[PDB]
Amino acid sequence: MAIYADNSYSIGNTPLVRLKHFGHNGNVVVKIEGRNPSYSVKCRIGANMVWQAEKDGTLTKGKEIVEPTSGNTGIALAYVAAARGYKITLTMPETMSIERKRLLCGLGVNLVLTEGAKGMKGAIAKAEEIVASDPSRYVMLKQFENPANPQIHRETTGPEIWKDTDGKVDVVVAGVGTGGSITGISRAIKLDFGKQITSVAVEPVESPVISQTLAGEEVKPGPHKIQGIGAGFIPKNLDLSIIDRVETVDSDTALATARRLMAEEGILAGISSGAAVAAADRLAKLPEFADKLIVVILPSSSERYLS
Amino acid sequence: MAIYADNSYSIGNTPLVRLKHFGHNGNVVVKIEGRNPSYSVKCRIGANMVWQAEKDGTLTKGKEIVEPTSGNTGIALAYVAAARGYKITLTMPETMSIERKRLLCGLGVNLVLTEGAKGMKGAIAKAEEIVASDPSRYVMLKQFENPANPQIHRETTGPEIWKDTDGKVDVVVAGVGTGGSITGISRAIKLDFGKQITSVAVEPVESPVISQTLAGEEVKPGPHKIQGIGAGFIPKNLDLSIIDRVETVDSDTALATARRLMAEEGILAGISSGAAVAAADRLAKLPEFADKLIVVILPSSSERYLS
Repeated sequence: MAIYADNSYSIGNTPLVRLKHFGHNGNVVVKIEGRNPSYSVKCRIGANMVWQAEKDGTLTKGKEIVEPTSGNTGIALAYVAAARGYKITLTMPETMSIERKRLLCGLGVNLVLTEGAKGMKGAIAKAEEIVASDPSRYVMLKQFENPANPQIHRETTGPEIWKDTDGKVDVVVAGVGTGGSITGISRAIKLDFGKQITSVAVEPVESPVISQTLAGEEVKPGPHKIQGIGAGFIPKNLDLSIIDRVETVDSDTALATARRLMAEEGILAGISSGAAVAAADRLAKLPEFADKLIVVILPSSSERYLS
Repeated sequence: MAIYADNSYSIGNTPLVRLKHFGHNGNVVVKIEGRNPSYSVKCRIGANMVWQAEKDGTLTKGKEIVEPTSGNTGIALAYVAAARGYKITLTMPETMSIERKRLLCGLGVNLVLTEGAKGMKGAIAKAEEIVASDPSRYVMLKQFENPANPQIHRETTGPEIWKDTDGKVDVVVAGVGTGGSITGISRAIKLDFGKQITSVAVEPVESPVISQTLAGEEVKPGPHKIQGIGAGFIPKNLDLSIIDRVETVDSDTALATARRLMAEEGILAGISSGAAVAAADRLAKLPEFADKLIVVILPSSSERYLS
């Protein structure tokens, strides 16, 4: 049959490509979630959070979705909302890019601009204000804590890795934003397939809150350029129990790495993709991981060389 | 196994999505070549033209690729060249967008800027000049006439349509730039699978050179905004013998249609996608095509709502 009823259903079955200038004897393979509706991993959780809300009764015909993300999740939710016919409001700082404004508005989003000076705090507060005004009408899917986030990764992303590696995957390397990808993928491979792999979270050296937490050191978030990761706290959808190792990468190296993916491998991937690869490459060049297959999530694609 | 040796190999197996606000009782299904390396159909011919040149001996290690396209084919060739380790020169008018300049340079292209005032004529002439200077060194793959163009479409795109429609496809609708997609797809379904479908070329009303030619009318190309199609002549890779029908669409409607794909279906597709859909919708709403499955190629994706 092989026909999809709407674009939300077309998520996943992402590539898997072997790198020739990273790792050791091609030990590093990279996913390419860029190959998705909306061109990011977030298409997966955008789909499943909506689907789950439907099954659960929390989202019905007539209720409206409100979230404050103006990142890849917004575009995911925007596409899904268009595909499934829901009104969405997204709240943004007024100082967000016209490109993203135009894109979200083009997708049929009711865009609500908040005070530049209040930043993301402003947008989040206003989203909660809107919901408070009529809860029976508005639904916020809360990506940092919604279980349907890691669940989609356990049911799709993880099995796809297992399947396309003939169960040979030894290591999974994934930057943490909401923590959903690493969490769901790890549960799939470790619990459902029963292979005791090494799960590796990646985070900015500028904001190493996972490493600080685990080291029992003071948590000290910080500014960084690795868009998509390093939220500055531990999300509820990051399952600390399934993480084996945490690697930090700096913004500069992440940027250089993303450039090399493009110029040396011909893969057009976002800064966070560069962060994850830089981390994977470092472990791939330890003798202990010489005979091991390392799979790296490239969360997004870049429509613009960060140059 | 399911691991790719480089990004050139990962082409194709594109979606297939059913539209809810076009056609009649979901008779229109849309491909989504946007789901490709470089985010366009051109990834297919970028891959195969290089591969074929390798097999044929025309492209070896050390020879360099030169083409004048600064459109989707360039990005395809740029990605393939990066993935396979070839030098590429692309010639462009000096007045091309910084975004595309930055993107191509980011992919490792040797970018050669030609006189704004000479336009595409300038860039094409300069590419030929470069080849003339050392033929033993430079290879121009010539997308309008290179057989490896429609060949890839016959071996992949076409079979994918056949396969994902359980052989139920009745009509194929495709805008013509080089003519490769319509040609290769039609040969596959008509000659290899033996189903006598209706093959429909689409072209701008502003530059209806296929329709003028077939009507024995004077060929009169013209300016238009439907980026990717209506080259203003009959390419050698457009096989007139496999075309059943030619539909014209205007730039305005193409633009409106691409907007509706985004807002009503949640599919982010280029202006040419809008052109092809507008044409498909019109035929889909004839009683004669009421019980027929119409498959439309969406050649590209748009990173920017044309708004």
